[PDB]
Amino acid sequence: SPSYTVLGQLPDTDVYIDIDAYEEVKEIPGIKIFQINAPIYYANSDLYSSANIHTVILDFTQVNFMDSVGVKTLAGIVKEYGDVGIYVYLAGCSAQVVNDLTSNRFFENPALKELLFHSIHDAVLGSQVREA
Repeated sequence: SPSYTVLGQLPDTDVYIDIDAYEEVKEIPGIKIFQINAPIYYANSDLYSSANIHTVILDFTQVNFMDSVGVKTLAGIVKEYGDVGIYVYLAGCSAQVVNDLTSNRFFENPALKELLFHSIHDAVLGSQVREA
């Protein structure tokens, strides 16, 4: 899909890249890592289309800002996975993106600040142990 890319881990490293870019790159069981490549309502439309995972990690490294519609869309993804016990983490948001999330009430509940990680690897380590 052009709107997201599934990422895997280069074995025994903290490097995460397109699963199809290199043969030995491998997804981590229990985690889905998607890099956002277009505004989130495109990826969200893909999500709806295909619809044992404990965590979904969204890599925001390509995202430069978010609009109000995008924030509402993301808040619904996080809510709906959370309602079945699956955490959605946001990896690599810039300070501007977090400002946009904040302005659009994504953190009305401050607990949602615990979904932010600087890197994909930090989010993978953060998924190991947490309130179930």
